[PDB]
Amino acid sequence: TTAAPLLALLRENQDSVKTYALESINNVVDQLWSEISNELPDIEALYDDDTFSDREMAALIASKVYYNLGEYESAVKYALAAKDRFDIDEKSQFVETIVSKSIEMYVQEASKQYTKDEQFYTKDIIDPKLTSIFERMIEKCLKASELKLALGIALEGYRLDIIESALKSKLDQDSTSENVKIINYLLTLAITTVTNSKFRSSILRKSFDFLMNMPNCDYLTLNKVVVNLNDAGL
Amino acid sequence: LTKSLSIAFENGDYAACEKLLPPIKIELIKNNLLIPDLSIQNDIYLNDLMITKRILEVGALASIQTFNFDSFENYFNQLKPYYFSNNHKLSESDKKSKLISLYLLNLLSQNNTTKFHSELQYLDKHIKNLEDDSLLSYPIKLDRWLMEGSYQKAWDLLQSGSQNISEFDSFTDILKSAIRDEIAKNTELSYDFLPLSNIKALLFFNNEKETEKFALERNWPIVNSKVYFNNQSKEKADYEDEMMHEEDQKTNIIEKAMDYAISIEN
Amino acid sequence: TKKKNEEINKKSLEEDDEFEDFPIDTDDVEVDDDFTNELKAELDRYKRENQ
Amino acid sequence: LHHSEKKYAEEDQVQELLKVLNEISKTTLTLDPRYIWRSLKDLSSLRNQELLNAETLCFTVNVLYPDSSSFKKNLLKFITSNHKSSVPGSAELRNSYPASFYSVNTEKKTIEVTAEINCFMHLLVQLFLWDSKELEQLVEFNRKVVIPNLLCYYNLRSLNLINAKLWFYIYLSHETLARSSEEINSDNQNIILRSTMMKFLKIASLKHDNETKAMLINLILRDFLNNGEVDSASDFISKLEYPHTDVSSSLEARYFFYLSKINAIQLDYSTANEYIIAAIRKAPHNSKSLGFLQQSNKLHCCIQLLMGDIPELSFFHQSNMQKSLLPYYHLTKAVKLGDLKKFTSTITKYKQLLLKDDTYQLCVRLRSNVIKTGIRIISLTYKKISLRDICLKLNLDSEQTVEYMVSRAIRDGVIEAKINHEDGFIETTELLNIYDSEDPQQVFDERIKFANQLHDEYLVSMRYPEDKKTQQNEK
Repeated sequence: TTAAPLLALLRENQDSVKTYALESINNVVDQLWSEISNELPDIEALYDDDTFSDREMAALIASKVYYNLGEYESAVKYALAAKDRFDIDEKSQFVETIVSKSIEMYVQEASKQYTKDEQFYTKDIIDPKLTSIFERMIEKCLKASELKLALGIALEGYRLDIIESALKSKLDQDSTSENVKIINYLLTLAITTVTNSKFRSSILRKSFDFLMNMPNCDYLTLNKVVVNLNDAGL
Repeated sequence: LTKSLSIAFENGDYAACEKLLPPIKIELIKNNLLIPDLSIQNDIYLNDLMITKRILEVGALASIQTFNFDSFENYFNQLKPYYFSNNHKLSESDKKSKLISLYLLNLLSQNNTTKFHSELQYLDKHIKNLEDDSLLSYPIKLDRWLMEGSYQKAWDLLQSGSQNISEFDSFTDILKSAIRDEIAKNTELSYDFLPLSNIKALLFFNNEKETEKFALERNWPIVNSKVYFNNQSKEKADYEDEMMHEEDQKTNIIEKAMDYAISIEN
Repeated sequence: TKKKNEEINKKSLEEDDEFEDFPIDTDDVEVDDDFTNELKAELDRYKRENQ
Repeated sequence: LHHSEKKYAEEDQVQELLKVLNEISKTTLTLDPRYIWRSLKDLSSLRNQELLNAETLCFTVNVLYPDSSSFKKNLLKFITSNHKSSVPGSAELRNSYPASFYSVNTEKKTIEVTAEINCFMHLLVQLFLWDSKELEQLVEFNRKVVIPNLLCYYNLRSLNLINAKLWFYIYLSHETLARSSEEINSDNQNIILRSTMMKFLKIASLKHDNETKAMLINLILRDFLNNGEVDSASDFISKLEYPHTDVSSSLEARYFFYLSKINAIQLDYSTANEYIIAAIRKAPHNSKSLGFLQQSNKLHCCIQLLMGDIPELSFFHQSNMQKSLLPYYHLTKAVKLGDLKKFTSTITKYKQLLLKDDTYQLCVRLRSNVIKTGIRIISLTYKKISLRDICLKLNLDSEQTVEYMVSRAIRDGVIEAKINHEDGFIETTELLNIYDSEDPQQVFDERIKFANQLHDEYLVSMRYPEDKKTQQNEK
């Protein structure tokens, strides 16, 4: 259909017709996506006003419009603007476009700010929406329950608590050897991947006590940690 | 309720119509749920679509006369896909024909020959011989004489348009003004001097004093019965020359050597 | 056999070939100017001479 | 007799199938499967005709089928059902080998090797449908099936290269029904066709498949054109993303034609000139692409005359395209001789033919162009001419009328003159010696820059195949 009808519905003066127009647009937002792209200022204008009880909806419409056009940055920021109604994306596997975007961006910021203070996450320097999204993609990896995925996203972003906490929940000594092998990968991964001097050292030192905790543990794995830090005290 | 609007138009108070339209817009949500939004038509559905169109139609027409551009464009916007859909069964009317004419005349008045030709392609099959050319003929003729650039024919058509006015006057008055600016441009490149009479005759003013008045508004001085196109035109180019975009657009010969080298050495 | 898919696909977008549809349904202009010139030369001449 | 030929036909398909299967299932060697897949289509369409066309039926019977059997029955039903040992799985010659697909393990769901074989079957059916000219029930059924079949998958780049062909027949089949035959329902399902193309288009950026993305843009634009939505096309192309990288030069020619058409009607002729010339070059010039060429050469001429350029009379003559370009020839002359009345009769006479290609609406604009040209002839021939003399020359009504044609024309610089009111004549003003001026410098500069671009394209292309060869073992 022409998108043309909707665009005129938005142009009417009174707020009442404008509010209604949103709903009809949202069911045809991906169909007619191409036409509406040209009409991005109206979508922004609706959002700015505070009369609308569909203010969240309007930001979400824009979000959609921006990713299809190909401006990925503007889309993810608009995703946290709405905040809610982002539910639809969380439970659809055909649009995880904005979510995946969120991780790429979030980690790059976090790595840079690690060097300043390593508790950057516990500060609100990170936006509060993003803090919620990051922990929920970690949760999807845990759903599949291979712990390696969970560890890998955090290893790149130089999250120090997450490396620790993952290992503590898999301390349970069902078989001591299996526990040890997931650690074997993690020690190796971190040398060849992590170059940032501070992040790497720190998780290595923590992992030494985690192996020592188990009364029975392979020591090939363990020896690597001590010689790398080269602390006689260890 | 829905009929109160139809009778408000005939009364003649077209401001009553406008004040009544925010209430009837709420009822336009209901008409929309009745129709499946253009996804299959049946005999339940043809009535429903019909009521939706009646409300819009007297609104289209009312807005035009009250020079309220916004409302007209929207109402019309809706009318367009509805009429376009489907096979004939009641999807054309006398009201359609009038509405498209008025629409095309707005586009001629904004001087947007770009959209007009495109809009004509979209419309094409419906106006070929199933509304024909009767009222729609008025802008088609009008485009033809100004492309040829016989301003004499064009002008004559608007005045003689008096016997055709039905609400056409909202585009027709404007379309005179548009003619004056196109001609005004032309006559500069040709010459520098016209007598008083000649200025009036080309631009089609009916008053000689109104001529001289227009000349000041057009930023032309007429002195001792002669235009002196010489001033402003030169002034404008000198003013245009100061701006900022500006080095690569103007093109420097210096720049040509610099750009050539870095191509090679890359 | 590779190019062939494309040749058939183009034809179909045209529909048939118009090429053969048209016959089923249904300064090179410059006259010899010698003839006109003959007339011109003679009329001018008659007057010129007896002037 | 029958049995023999059917079998033979069957064998041939099976050979081809295994080879392309091997290639894909043994690492990503992408180019090789793709080049192969295009040639196979031609080969398959050519095959069917002889060795009997129940090659398909045989092959379906003898796979680990999911609903291909159910499909096949629908196909036989349209064109009258028969039974001659066509019960699904009446043929077992698979015989528990992985090669032709291990019968037991597929059924259990410990392996699913049916995947690409089902995709391939849908391709064979589509292809066979259009060749045959089987329509109605099948088209609908086929469209229905395949759309959810693709959305079950979460495609690989290699599998997407394959649906890059399937959507062209999907588009085309829908159109054939819409084109035969008036329906309200055709109109309704045109909306739905757009919608799905657009959905698949967003996905194919992320999947990084240049081939698929291109194809979809060809289809969508063509759709806007038929229903005459120029506005829709103009918006769609400007979020430009169409790659010239992986795509066939067959596809490039179609793409550039759509560009040209939309520019034509809004009076932009500068951009339309270049795109049109390119599609001519790009197109393979062969016996059956000749239809495309004809349609295009009718447009290219229109674009030129509108610009104000005059196409050769020589061109139409020595071409093997003479007869179709008969109307065209009459227009070219009519503008040249500057006769308005003849122009008017000519487009009326040819009205039906022109109208099909929809170049007719362009022809109507060509009414101005006749007159304008006549005013250039007069300026060139006679530098200083009383305005009285032009009126007689072009048969125009009065002194005031010619005033008005020249005046509009010199704004556009066609004539390039100025009227001298006082003296009561017109002066040509273009009087050459632009050498002395800075002008040649400007001219050459563009040429120099253009060479450089051709160099970079040349350099780039040349080196790439060597690299692949050198790495590979070679004697």
